[PDB]
Amino acid sequence: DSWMEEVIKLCGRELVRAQIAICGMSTWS
Amino acid sequence: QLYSALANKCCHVGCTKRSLARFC
Repeated sequence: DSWMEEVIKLCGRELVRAQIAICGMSTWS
Repeated sequence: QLYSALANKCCHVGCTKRSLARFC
């Protein structure tokens, strides 16, 4: 993971997984 | 919808993790 950038190619539930992960792991600036 | 736009975008070309970050 890298909150400065990251470009992913996900879909559906994986996309939501990435969302849940990204928005939950926002402890890092 | 905005989520559907993101959904299609990431599924086609991709999107930034920062982009899903602003959506959640």
